[PDB]
Amino acid sequence: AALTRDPQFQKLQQWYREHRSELNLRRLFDANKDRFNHFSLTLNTNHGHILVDYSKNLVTEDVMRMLVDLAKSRGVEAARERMFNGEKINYTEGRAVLHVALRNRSNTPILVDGKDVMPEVNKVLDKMKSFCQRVRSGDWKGYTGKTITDVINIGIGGSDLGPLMVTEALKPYSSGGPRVWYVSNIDGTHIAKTLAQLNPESSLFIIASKTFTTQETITNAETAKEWFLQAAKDPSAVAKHFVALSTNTTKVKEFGIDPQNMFEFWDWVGGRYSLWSAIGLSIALHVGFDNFEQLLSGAHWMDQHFRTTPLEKNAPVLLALLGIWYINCFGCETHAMLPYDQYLHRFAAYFQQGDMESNGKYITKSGTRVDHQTGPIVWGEPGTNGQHAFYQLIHQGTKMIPCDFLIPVQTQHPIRKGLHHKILLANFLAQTEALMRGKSTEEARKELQAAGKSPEDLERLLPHKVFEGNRPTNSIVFTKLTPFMLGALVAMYEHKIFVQGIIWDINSFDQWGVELGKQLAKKIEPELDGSAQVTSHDASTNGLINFIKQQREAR
Amino acid sequence: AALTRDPQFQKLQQWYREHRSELNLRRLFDANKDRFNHFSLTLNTNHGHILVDYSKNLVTEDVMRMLVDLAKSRGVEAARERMFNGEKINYTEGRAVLHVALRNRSNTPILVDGKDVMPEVNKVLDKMKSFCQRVRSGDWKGYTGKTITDVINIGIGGSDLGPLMVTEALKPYSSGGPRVWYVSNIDGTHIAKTLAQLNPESSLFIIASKTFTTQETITNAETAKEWFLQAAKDPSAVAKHFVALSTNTTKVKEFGIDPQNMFEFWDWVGGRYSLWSAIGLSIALHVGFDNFEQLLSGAHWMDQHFRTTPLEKNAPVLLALLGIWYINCFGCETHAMLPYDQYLHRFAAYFQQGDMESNGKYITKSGTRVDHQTGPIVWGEPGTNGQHAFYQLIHQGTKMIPCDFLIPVQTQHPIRKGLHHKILLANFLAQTEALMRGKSTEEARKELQAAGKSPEDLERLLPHKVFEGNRPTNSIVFTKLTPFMLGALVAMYEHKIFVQGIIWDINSFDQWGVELGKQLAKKIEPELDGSAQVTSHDASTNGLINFIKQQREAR
Ligand SMILES: O=C(O)[C@@H](O)[C@H](O)[C@H](O)COP(=O)(O)O
Ligand SMILES: O=C(O)[C@@H](O)[C@H](O)[C@H](O)COP(=O)(O)O
Repeated sequence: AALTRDPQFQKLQQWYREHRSELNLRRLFDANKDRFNHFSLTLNTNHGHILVDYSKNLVTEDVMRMLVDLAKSRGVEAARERMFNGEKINYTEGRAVLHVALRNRSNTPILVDGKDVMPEVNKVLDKMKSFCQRVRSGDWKGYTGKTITDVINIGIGGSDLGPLMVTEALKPYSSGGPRVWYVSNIDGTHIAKTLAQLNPESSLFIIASKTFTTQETITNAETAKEWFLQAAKDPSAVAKHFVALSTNTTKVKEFGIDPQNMFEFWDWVGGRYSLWSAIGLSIALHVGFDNFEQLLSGAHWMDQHFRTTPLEKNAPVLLALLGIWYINCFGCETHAMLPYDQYLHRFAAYFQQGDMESNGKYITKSGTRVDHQTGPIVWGEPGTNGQHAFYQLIHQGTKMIPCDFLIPVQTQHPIRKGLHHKILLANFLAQTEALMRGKSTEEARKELQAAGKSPEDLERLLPHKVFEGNRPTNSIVFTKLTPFMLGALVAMYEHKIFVQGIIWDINSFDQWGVELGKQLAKKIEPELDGSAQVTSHDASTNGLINFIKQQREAR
Repeated sequence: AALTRDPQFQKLQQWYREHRSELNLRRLFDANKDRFNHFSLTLNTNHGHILVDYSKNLVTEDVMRMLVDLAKSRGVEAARERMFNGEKINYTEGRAVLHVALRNRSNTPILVDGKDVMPEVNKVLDKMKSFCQRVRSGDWKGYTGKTITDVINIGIGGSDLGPLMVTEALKPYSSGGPRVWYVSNIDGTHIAKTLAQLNPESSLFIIASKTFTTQETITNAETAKEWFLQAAKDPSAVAKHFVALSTNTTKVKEFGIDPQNMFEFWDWVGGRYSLWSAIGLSIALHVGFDNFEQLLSGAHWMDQHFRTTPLEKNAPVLLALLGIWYINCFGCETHAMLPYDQYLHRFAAYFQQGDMESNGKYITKSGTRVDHQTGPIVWGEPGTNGQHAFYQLIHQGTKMIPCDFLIPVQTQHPIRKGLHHKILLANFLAQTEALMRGKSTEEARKELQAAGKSPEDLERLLPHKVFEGNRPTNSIVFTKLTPFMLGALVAMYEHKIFVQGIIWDINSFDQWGVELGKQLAKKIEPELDGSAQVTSHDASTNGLINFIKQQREAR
């Protein structure tokens, strides 16, 4: 693997072996008063500031330096330029990677196979703009002359999670917009529980599918259609309640949706990167089109930052580099994303797919197997809730778990003269502080004594109340969570993923494990039909199938 | 640490060192046709069967044997009996651990400090039964003579997640019940967005708090109260819309809720184990009291199974033991819980708190530090969604990730003559199959050729389409997800956690990291007030506070 062969990587690894023991946050902070100044970055977007404070990390000036040196040596700069220029850097599918073109508000020409993709990106935006206005204003009428009150996205994965995370996070901006629902799972529960609350006369279904062949989506889609036709009984009415977000025109047509109702996208738009395309129609419908444009601008701003900023102060790069430090040196398997914002309750889950699906790889550009770790397991829940649950382990377990703590300075709901937000912020600041400094035997002993504990009550209890601390975290604090800022934060991590991907020399933009999952279920499916016992697999798959069948009958 | 000193543990570890290389699922399956029979367990509860198939694990008869031997040597049996007898096994708080008494339908006497806790457990159930009937039937009227249509749980953590997970999962059983909302986070968004959709005339608030001092809950609670009094303007009306689930009577009274409106619980009920107590009132109100009783019976059944079944075929024990194998031998940091059921969309998250908060420890009963791993990082999302996102990493990453795949044989919504559920099941069966057998170079080469790929297209692509497989999983398939079965599945994992806890010699039932988080925010809080720069912390906490303040002003 390229990484391990890297001189800078080896230099980085030997230092780790030599100094890990000298990396103590308490000591690093008291020995350098400019530690926050030197290990923090500030982005003024003109639509809010973002503070990327990575000072509570197990790093010194020499590591960062080495980390940066490793970024150059691995060719992060040129690889980045390849993506922005539309070269086919998704070498296994032979595709370009241009989610950055979807939000290219500047409209500088971006070529794919010699042809500027921009005129078509904008043609689809206009189209989404025009449709959104009509639907939101009431001009667009359902089959009985009623306005749309409900918009239902049917799609799974990249055609689901993004639009879901964003509408959820931008909820406050949905005044005057129809309600949005996300049906993704093939589990009948998802479609049925949603349909039960809908009136066909005012519901609009959106079939979000790049290939338009994904089993789950097309099955949900057919069920939605049949439920709709049972009411409308007129196939011409479908053009009034069904639209498609796909790249496959023939498929859309064959399904029964009229080409005019197709909002198209391109093969260079990876699903886990598709919210900026037509796939984000649900968002535009919910919060309005201007807000959609604001979302893409924020990402556009972040793109410009990723693209022209020197590595030493490049937000996505530094975050990627700290992750490498913890992954390839400290050995941490996971990476937590803890947004202290109830509107971002799906943020971590969105990047669980974005990160893990992007960088959960073991094959390099040269086809050789990595002999190092790659993408981490990303998870998290919003603060403060997590403080009452899994933080126990982050504080007192046997795993190191790098954490990203995120939060808006301004809340959408400054109720009680800002009481709730102050408490939220205070909890936000103190966990990274505490995770950092912990609480020693003596500190715990002192307080126990003060509490009037007896020499023997104190002695048994004490060690259990001891915190070792030294647990690294990032604090990302932004002005306010508006459509613009949201777009920038998401695009920040997208690029974090990309830097780490290059450094590992893997393909961040294919997903053969997902591609395979989309073919795996074919044998089993028809074998579940009938009552015969199955015997054509391993004993486990056969044993499970036979239990399923035995249990089909029980009442 | 006790674990490492254990002869059976050492015997287990030496074998691992000697044979890990001989552990290949494909080979283990073709070399032993009774592999599913021997490495699977079946529980007939009389209200459904549960198949715990652990055959796709990296284990042989000799390991399990050793694993079981390790359970005996570590005294799992007697420690279990201690818990069921009500001894104070939460040695650091000096508390008993009797979540099993909350669902002790048998009513055999269970003593805490010599006194049977049962008469009081039942007194509170009756009380919840009586209240639920009144509220659900319409007999209980709001301050203007209207019936309750909305029940709002205010509580965080153990006083939140359980009731949330269960009502969500038992949604189909809520016919004739009021809607339920869960406000947990201090984030003003949570309370405000909920209150905006409520009419005070027909909303009932439940303040779920063991201590009744938790900052977030009491603040939400006060905000709820003020919003209610602004409408009702009569303090006597509070007795008609506010109830408490607490152990602290004085506090409840001091808050303004009338003692008759208190549903009490006890110190031996750990929050992450409290859904079976009064804390589950929301559930009983939503799905009805009989269903609540059904939930507790299922757990009661699982308790009996945990308690009287020989270790070799004890569900919780075996699951705990497989986890130890992967944690203390293979070194896996995480453990995934993948319910293929949209109703269980919070199941994994519930056990993220139950597991991690329980076993994220490093101090043993003797006060010495563990020199081995303990609780893992638990995460997951429902299937099939995950197959399109993070499975990419489980399939092709550089981490081993033990997975629990769960699913009902019978869905609550057999729409389309069972089409969706068959597809769901087929996807459920094939991922564990595929995770297991993977796809070799030759298999990928063969298919690529068949696809007419050119010698050079094939050659570059191939290695990327190669799956190494050998990724272990458990399949837990049950008859149908009813209140009863749900109760049994939850209680199964509760006991899994407990076995692993004993084996590690840690206290699964305290949570000083959470206890500490509940005190940490006091300095910061008043320092956020005002405009002065803060300088009384480390440079990071000061730098963040000062950015927060600078950004308070921006528009
Ligand atoms: O990220 C991916 O590639 C997958 O999650 C796909 O987005 C998902 O399978 C949806 O596929 P499609 O949009 O082609 O229906
Ligand atoms: O698990 C825990 O102990 C915590 O999550 C508590 O349940 C949480 O802090 C709620 O505390 P209380 O119920 O005392 O308000």
